[PDB]
Amino acid sequence: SDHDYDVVIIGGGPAGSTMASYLAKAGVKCAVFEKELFEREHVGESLVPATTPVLLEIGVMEKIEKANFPKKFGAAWTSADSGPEDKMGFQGLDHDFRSAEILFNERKQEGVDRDFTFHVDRGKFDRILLEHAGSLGAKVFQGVEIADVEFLSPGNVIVNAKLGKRSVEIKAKMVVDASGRNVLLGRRLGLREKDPVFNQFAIHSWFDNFDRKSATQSPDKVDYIFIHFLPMTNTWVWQIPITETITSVGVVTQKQNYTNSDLTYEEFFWEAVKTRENLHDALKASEQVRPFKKEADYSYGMKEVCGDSFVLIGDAARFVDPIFSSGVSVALNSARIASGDIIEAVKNNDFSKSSFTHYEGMIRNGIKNWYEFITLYYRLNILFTAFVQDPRYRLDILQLLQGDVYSGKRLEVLDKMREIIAAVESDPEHLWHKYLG
Amino acid sequence: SDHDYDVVIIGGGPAGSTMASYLAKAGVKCAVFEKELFEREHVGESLVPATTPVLLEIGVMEKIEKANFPKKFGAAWTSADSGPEDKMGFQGLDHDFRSAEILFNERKQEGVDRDFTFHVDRGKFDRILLEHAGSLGAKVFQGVEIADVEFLSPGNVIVNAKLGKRSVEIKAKMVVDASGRNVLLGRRLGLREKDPVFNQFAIHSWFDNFDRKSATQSPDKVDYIFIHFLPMTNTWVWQIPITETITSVGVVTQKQNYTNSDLTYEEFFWEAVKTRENLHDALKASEQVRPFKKEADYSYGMKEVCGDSFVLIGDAARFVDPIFSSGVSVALNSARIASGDIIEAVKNNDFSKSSFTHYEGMIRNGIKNWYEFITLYYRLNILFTAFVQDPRYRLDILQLLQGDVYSGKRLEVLDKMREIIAAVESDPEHLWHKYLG
Ligand SMILES: Cc1cc2nc3c(=O)[nH]c(=O)nc-3n(C[C@H](O)[C@H](O)[C@H](O)COP(=O)(O)OP(=O)(O)OC[C@H]3O[C@@H](n4cnc5c(N)ncnc54)[C@H](O)[C@@H]3O)c2cc1C
Ligand SMILES: Cc1cc2nc3c(=O)[nH]c(=O)nc-3n(C[C@H](O)[C@H](O)[C@H](O)COP(=O)(O)OP(=O)(O)OC[C@H]3O[C@@H](n4cnc5c(N)ncnc54)[C@H](O)[C@@H]3O)c2cc1C
Ligand SMILES: [Cl-]
Ligand SMILES: [Cl-]
Ligand SMILES: [Cl-]
Ligand SMILES: [Cl-]
Repeated sequence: SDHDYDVVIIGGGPAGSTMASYLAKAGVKCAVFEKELFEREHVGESLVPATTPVLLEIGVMEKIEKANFPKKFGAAWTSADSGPEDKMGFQGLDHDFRSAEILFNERKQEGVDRDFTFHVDRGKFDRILLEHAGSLGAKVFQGVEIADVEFLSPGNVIVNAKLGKRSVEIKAKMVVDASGRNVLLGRRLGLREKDPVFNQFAIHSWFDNFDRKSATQSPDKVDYIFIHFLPMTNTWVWQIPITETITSVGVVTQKQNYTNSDLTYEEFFWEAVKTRENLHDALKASEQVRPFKKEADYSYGMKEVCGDSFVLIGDAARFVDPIFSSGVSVALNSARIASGDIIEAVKNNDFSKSSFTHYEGMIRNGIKNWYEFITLYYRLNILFTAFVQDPRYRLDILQLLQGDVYSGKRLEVLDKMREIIAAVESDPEHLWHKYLG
Repeated sequence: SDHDYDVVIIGGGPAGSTMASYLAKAGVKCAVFEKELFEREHVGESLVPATTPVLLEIGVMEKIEKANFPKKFGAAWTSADSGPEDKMGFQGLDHDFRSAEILFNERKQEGVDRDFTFHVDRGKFDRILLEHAGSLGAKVFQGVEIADVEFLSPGNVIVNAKLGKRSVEIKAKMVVDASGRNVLLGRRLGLREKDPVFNQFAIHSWFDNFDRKSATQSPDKVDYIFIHFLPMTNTWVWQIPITETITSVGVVTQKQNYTNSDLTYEEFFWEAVKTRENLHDALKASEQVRPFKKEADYSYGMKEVCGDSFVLIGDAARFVDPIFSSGVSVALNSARIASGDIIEAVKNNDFSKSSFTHYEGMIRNGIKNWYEFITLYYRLNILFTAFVQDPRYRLDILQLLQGDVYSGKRLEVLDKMREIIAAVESDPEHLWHKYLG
């Protein structure tokens, strides 16, 4: 019916590759346009187990397993500052806000058939996923950037694909914005809404032969994600395995802390890192295999995540902050849910907003909990570990850390978090008070 | 000067990736068009050391070393039929045509700084090379097939690039045909000349946990290329390491032997392989990780390997037969030499045949020796091992097996081979006679 494709995916990352796999697997004729030549370096390494049902559902899990990514059986938090001595009657703290751990297997998660998910080289990871989408029948273009999308009619779109400085017109019944922090349709259509509260900022690189025992004694916990709290305001470091020897390490903080630093990005990394001697010395002993990258300006909302002949997924739709290592999960799950709506949209031949309403509701609520949970971490700071460790909140907290964010249940935790916040907020005498953020 | 690129490379294999690396490294604005999404399966695994000077010269060697390809320190030939007992005064045969070996380090090769080259997964190999070409500045398109090249004027060409069924016009001062056995410009311009003498044919796949000690006792020789002669006319099997566990195994023979077999490709493999019990049982014990592939119709010449605003390289220019595992070497060296001419062609702004004359002469002579050497192997059959093992011819033979085929020296070996051929040819009494092909 003079359309080149039913669907045209913009961007070939996790959000794009997955959407393409869900469509080609369901018989829909789609295409992915990736502007970069893969493999391409990308921050965002530590997966969360809500990825695996999707990875399984699309048929790519064993190809991913053959990549031999370091397994992520769980997640840790450490702080040089053990907290207040009182502990406000919190049932279990084995080290007084100093250390906290959690195994992903401690809660059963529908779809998960595993004790572990992966920490990935995001270059390798994304190639394998796009290759896979390719192998399922999806047409994939690399080195071909999408300049703009012409919105002619409901169920009728043209896409401006460029090859350097040479345009090509691609007719489609719709587009999928699976762009990154780039955000093609959010900028073009003016949907992008920069976050008012969040002004966080990240600096990271890779570190070879980085002794992961710098973070813990036990060899069972060596390949967990470690989130090292730093004494600076709203500051923490990630430690993520990439290979057996290579670790990815990034500081995250308020830009206000960096810009007042009067330092280059490299120097700020070491200076913030030097506030925790074990981390610093392990990093100094290890080998930088990559120059330091900045990641900034990444906290943004989106006025509309769907429309007539368009839907936004993954980072093209939203990003908050990388604490809980959940963004790739959202990429795959926003790609899963929006595909369910798209597969029916081509069947019904009905690409107006109404056909994508189920995705809109599902994602917005999935962003809400994800968003709220990130805010309350920064509000609690090191006091977050009291909730992680306490049985009354532990597996309710694990639910979120696992990425089970889509269901429409409230998640009573997030109010119980809010109450104990408000109890301390109110009272500046409160012993927990100076540890807040 | 309203050209999108100085050069447009057709195809993103070893020949294409390399050309692109040589051009981008020398400041020339080029582009590679690969029709497939990488990684993509490709036969042609065992490299020959004439690749390494090029791999080094383009700056990709360490990226290749990080791929951890099995090292190829040398090459072996085995036959269940030990030959005639006479040995016609050949100075050294340690097993009577039964076994022969050679180490690549036994002759010094200019550019080689190594005792070994690699056996590669050609999927991985080609991605790393095209990525590399990318990183040097070359623009790379994947999923974009080149339909045809319009030859307007010397130094002025248009290329028809398609995206499914959607054309795009790309202006260029010239094109490089780095296509495969596909052969775009050879078919379009009618340069393709199917080989009259060679009608060889190959069937192969991968085999996991394939005990490489089936071929030899010693653990030093376990990862050599092994060429197992079979009793059938012009028949031999390759054994090439791909990983620590995976081996690539292919039978090569006259199609006449297959077509008279009355068997499917799978069945012929096992039947020809069963003529050598150690090989068969090691293969039967191992795990097929891939279905069997046919490779046929690959012996072809080319009327013209260069022209006004065009040059053919690698398999787009020629292929003979895969005995000496030398085709990827030709891909890289034809890409090296033709780049030397192209780099000057853009400098001089002169893209007529005359500017590529140095490549034409160099390749044609490099094909000649490569071609002759392949013919005399098939003529000698198992008697080839007498030349491999004898000091008088050993390192002169190694020169060819190493891929030092470009120089314009005659290579006295190939006549000395021819004489001893003609001595046996003439006389059907001759003891060596029934072992010829
Ligand atoms: C500092 C930091 C740390 C993080 N840490 C983690 C972590 O530990 N764990 C985790 O799960 N997540 C993490 N994230 C989030 C994660 O990186 C993203 O959520 C994830 O990459 C989203 O995938 P995506 O496909 O939606 O977007 P991307 O992965 O960014 O993919 C977008 C793709 O679209 C392409 N593209 C863009 N524009 C165009 C165009 N016009 N035409 C064609 N192609 C285009 C891009 O080249 C890119 O390949 C982190 C983020 C930051 C900033
Ligand atoms: C049975 C067999 C065994 C072999 N064994 C060996 C061995 O052991 N060792 C060895 O060194 N060599 C071997 N070879 C030879 C080797 O495979 C080739 O010589 C080598 O692949 C040549 O590289 P190339 O880039 O010139 O062509 P290719 O590697 O074939 O690359 C060509 C590329 O161009 C692309 N292309 C084609 N048409 C178009 C178009 N219109 N637009 C855009 N892109 C296009 C293709 O998709 C492909 O990616 C063997 C060959 C055969 C048949
Ligand atoms: Cl410490
Ligand atoms: Cl995240
Ligand atoms: Cl045998
Ligand atoms: Cl070859």
